Amino acid sequence: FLKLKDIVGSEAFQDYVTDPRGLISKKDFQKAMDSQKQFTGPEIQFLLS
Amino acid sequence: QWDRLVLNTPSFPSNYWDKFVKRKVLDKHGDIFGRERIAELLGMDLAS
Repeated sequence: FLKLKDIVGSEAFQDYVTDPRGLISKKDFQKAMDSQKQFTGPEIQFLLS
Repeated sequence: QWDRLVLNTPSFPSNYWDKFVKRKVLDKHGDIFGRERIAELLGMDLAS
């Protein structure tokens, strides 16, 4: 939950956000985390949960 | 800014004896930027 704030600030995440309102998709958030290759699979699952 | 020209060049290390630079950099930064962005920047073909 410390790295989360960083990635949310990271433009890569803001880019992966296409929705104008800002809310990325559950499948799309999975992509943002996939890009940074920072959080591991189960970690991304927990973040989604 | 000028150096941005030799990165994709096939002979980037012509005088420097380290001929593994392109690979070293690719593998070290590859996970974060992917293996295709680094390959494009360094003009190296993974398919090759």
